[PDB]
Amino acid sequence: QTKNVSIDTIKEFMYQVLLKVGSDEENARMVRDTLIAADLRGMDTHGIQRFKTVYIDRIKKGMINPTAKPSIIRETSTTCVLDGNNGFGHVNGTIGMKMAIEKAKKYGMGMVVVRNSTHFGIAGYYSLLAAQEGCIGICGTNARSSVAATFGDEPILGTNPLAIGIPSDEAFPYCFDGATSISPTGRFEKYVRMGKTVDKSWASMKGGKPIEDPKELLENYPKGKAYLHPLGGSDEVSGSHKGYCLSEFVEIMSSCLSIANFLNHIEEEKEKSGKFSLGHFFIAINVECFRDLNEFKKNVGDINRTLRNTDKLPGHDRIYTAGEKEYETEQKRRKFGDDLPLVTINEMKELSSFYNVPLPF
Amino acid sequence: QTKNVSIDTIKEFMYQVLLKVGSDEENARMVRDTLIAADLRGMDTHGIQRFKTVYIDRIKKGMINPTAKPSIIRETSTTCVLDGNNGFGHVNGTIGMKMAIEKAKKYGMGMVVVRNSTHFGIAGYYSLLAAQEGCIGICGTNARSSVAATFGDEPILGTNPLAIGIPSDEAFPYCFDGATSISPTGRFEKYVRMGKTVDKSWASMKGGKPIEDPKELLENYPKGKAYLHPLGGSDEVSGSHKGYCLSEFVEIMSSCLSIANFLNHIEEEKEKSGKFSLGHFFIAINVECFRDLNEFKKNVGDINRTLRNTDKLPGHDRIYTAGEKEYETEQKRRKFGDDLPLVTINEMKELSSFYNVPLPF
Ligand SMILES: NC(=O)c1ccc[n+]([C@@H]2O[C@H](COP(=O)([O-])OP(=O)(O)OC[C@H]3O[C@@H](n4cnc5c(N)ncnc54)[C@H](O)[C@@H]3O)[C@@H](O)[C@H]2O)c1
Ligand SMILES: NC(=O)c1ccc[n+]([C@@H]2O[C@H](COP(=O)([O-])OP(=O)(O)OC[C@H]3O[C@@H](n4cnc5c(N)ncnc54)[C@H](O)[C@@H]3O)[C@@H](O)[C@H]2O)c1
Repeated sequence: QTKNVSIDTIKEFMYQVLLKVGSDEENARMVRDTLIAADLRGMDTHGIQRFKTVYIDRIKKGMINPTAKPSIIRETSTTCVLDGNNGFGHVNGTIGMKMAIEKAKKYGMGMVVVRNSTHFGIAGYYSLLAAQEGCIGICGTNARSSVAATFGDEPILGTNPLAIGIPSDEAFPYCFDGATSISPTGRFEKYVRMGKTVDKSWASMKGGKPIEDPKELLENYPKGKAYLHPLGGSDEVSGSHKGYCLSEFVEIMSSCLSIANFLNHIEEEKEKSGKFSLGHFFIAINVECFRDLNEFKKNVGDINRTLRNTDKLPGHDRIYTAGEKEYETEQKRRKFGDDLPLVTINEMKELSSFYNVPLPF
Repeated sequence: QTKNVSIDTIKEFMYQVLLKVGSDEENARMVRDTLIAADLRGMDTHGIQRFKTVYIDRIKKGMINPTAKPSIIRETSTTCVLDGNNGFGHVNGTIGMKMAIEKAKKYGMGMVVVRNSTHFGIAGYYSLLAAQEGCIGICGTNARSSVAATFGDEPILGTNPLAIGIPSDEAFPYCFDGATSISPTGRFEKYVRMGKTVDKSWASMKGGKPIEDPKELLENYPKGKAYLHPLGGSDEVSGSHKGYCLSEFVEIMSSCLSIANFLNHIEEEKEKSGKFSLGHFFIAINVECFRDLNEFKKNVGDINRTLRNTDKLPGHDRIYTAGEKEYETEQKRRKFGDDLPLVTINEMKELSSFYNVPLPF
């Protein structure tokens, strides 16, 4: 069962509750923008449906500093290292990428890395910021161990998403946004909620036995007794080594340049300090340094249009490109609202009650 | 059957034959270095075993200009566009990346893109150049249509490799280097030669029927009647959409910034002009702008060491990291030589005969 709430309601509510729990006002705006962006785009695991447990409960457990802003550790013409000061990933991310964009506009390219940060929601959000300014945007984050290396029998790597935003001449930019593992953990939380079984390729119990029940992974992976597979699965034959290497790429970019916790150290240091401390990276490339922007947008569109025009495999109506599915969901939800599960509705009611933030139900 | 030839013999021979067919001397050096690099690293599809048909025969058919050098079209502080002037990809690539490195050293980051170029051998080579200079190196190329989009029944995308080179405190750098499709076409040429069947996930006949016989793909994909799958296979469930999006990423980076042929236009324009005209991109990120180099090398090593130390799945002795397999092959071949198929030996003899380039057999 599900209840329809408008985007505006969800937007405003998130921002009021973040103020009530003592966020800096601009911080509340940055965080709710990237949270609602997840709901607008159909990443239902990364906005309101996770507002209470992943953000509010964590501010309550002192795991996030809601008034914190990043600090410049080392800055050059085209680069920067930021200490996240245990703030919102969305705060560090928004500032970091805006900063990378600013540097790209002045010099051609920009890269900003972050240490000592927290969960930053959808990777795609920061890449979208870059595409709106006529830059190619590449970004990612590490996360707590959930994914096994190739030939591994133990969670060691985060789901380590990579997002790539590229200006387009269409109504939406190209935007790849996804984990370097086949599945993220949030899809498992989702599949438990609606009581579906998961695909066999996504995860395995210790010893390599495939998982069909989403609960098995979620409970055992923090125990080091279950794990997710990289893109490419578990055999080199299907391409396992590639997703695994790409996962590591993300990890190194996220931790090695900023000196952030990596791999098993994320969870281990949370057991000591109470806080998940993570890294992020943000790259911006100024298109107009290479070619006219509209001429470039046209070329990207031409690639997309060509791709969608190729022969479709029987059984399938259409071919998509990166970010197409998200645009159509965004158009749908913008006008008709978002169908939220009952648990989320009840979480919202509870927050409304606690912080005296009015709700229309 | 196979005949052992030393790396030095292969190295020198390649360079003499390239001089004999009228290459600029420095060009012969750049090309043979990146060709032998393929043989040193165990990419047996991209060095001497392909010397005759992919390079020499093509210079003979006017498809490569062997004295050509790239031309600067548009240059900024951190960026550049090059016209490859129909030269060797290895020439354009080496110059392009060296140029991106040079800019990274001065400003923090560098990006050079190339249009109107040719086959550039192993992507990993250019990334290795960056890692040797203490930069993160990211690079790629587009190629003729061989790969189907997700839900597609037709080859449209190249195998579009992506290589990432990262400085390490180990004896070899981290180096991911591979196609964005599960398999490249060269692995198919290889499997025909030694008469093995290919995995079921790699390719399909028109209509989606898996291919077991490597010959079926090789003959039908240029006809538009067979195709390779992206990393992730053909179903979204296994992650198809990801490899597919990554493939497109490579394509856009390779063609849209430099104005190179893209997708179906590569083959189509070769049918008109006689020449495969391609794009490439090369990114270099100066580590020391962020963190001490050795401290960074140490962190990368720590990631690798942690990864290799995790529990190994029963049936498997060890876990590898990007570029490990290549280093061990390189160490082996450096001292004991390279076991070349009889066809390659015979190709070499023929070139020796034609161009009066001495061989020890
Ligand atoms: N913050 C974190 O630590 C973290 C960790 C993991 C994932 N995430 C987020 O979770 C979200 C979902 O990630 P996911 O791994 O489940 O991705 P996914 O499998 O849902 O794939 C999403 C991407 O693939 C594209 N796509 C989907 N189908 C396609 C098709 N048929 N053709 C072409 N493109 C197609 C979409 O446009 C989008 O770019 C992402 O927004 C990601 O940033 C965050
Ligand atoms: N020039 C072109 O147009 C073109 C096109 C396609 C491919 N290529 C080249 O072909 C070569 C082979 O490509 P491929 O797609 O067959 O790659 P592949 O499947 O052989 O994988 C190679 C990469 O994966 C790593 N690897 C392998 N096993 C691993 C493991 N168990 N754990 C961790 N890492 C592991 C290697 O270190 C290497 O980085 C590459 O050098 C590529 O550049 C070139």
